[PDB]
Amino acid sequence: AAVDKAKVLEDVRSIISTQLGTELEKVAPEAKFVDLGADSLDTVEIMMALEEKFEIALEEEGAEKIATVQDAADMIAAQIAAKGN
Amino acid sequence: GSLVCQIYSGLFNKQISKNILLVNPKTTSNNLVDYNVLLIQALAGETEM
Amino acid sequence: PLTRAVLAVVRVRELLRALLLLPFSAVGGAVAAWQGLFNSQRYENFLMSE
Amino acid sequence: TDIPWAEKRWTLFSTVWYLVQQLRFVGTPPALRYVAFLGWRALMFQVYAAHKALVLWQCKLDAGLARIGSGGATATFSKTMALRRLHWRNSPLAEALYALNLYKTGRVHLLPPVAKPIPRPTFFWLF
Repeated sequence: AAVDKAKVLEDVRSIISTQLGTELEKVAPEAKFVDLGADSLDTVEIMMALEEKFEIALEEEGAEKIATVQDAADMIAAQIAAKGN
Repeated sequence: GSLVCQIYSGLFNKQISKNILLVNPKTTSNNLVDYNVLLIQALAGETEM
Repeated sequence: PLTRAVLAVVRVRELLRALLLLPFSAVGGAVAAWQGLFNSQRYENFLMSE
Repeated sequence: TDIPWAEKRWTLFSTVWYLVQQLRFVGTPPALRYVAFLGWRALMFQVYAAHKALVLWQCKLDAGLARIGSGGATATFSKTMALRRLHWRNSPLAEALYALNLYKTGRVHLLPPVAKPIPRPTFFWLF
C-alpha cells in the first residue's frame, strides 16, 4: 500500500533507456515519448518490457493515455500498491 | 507458512532445531479456550505430524 | 634441445594416457554434472513449490 | 482456507484424476520431476516470445484495416486492445466483431466489452 516511488522511477528510466538505446541522462522524468524517438508500435513494446520486468499487469484504460515517463512510473506504482487486495 | 512449506517438502528432517516463543495476553476469561495450544495443534494436524 | 625433446615425448605419451581413460573421466564428469544440479538454491525453490 | 466447495465435489471423474495426480506426486522421484520442470519452463518462454511477435503483427494489421474503414486518414491502433490481446481477455467473437467494426466505420476506439471467466463444468455424479 506504500510504494517507494523513487525506486520505481529509477527502474522505469533504466528500462526505457535500454529499450530505446539512448543514455540514462537524456531520459528525464517529464520527457515525453514522442521526442525520445518513440513511434506508436514502440510505445507498446516499451509497455510490454515494463510489465515483463515488474511482473505486473497494467490497467488498460489508463494505459491508453501514457505519454510521459512520470505517467508510466505512476501507473506502475498504483499497480504495485494494489496487490494484496 | 515457512514451517508448513518446509514440512511438506520433506526438508524438515534436516533443518537445525529452533526455539520460538509465543506470547498471548492474559487469560481471565470465563472459558478455558487457549489459542496457543489450538494454533499449534492445527499446525500439527494440517501437516499430519 | 634435448630436455625439450624428452618433454615432447612425455607430452605425446600424456596425450595417449589422457585418451585411454577418456570414457572413465567422461562418466565421471557426467556424474559431477548430475550431482551438481541438486544442491543449488534453484532446486530448493523447486522443492518448496512442490 | 478459501476453497469453493465446488473443488471438493466427489464425482466419478475425480476418483480417476486422483490416480493420475498421485502417480505424479508420490510415484515419481523428485529429480525427474525437476528435469521436466526445467524443460517445460524453457518451452513456455519460447511460446511466449512467439505470441508477443504475433500480437505486434496483429496491431499493424488492424491499424492498416482501419485505413480501409475510414477510407482516409486514420492509421493508428488501440493500445488498450493490444494489452487486452496479450492477457487473453477477448473471446474470438469479440475479436471478429471488432475487426468488422474497424473495416466498416474506422472507429478504432470502440472496443468489445470484456470476456468473463469460464465456470467449472459439472454434470452429476459423473463429472
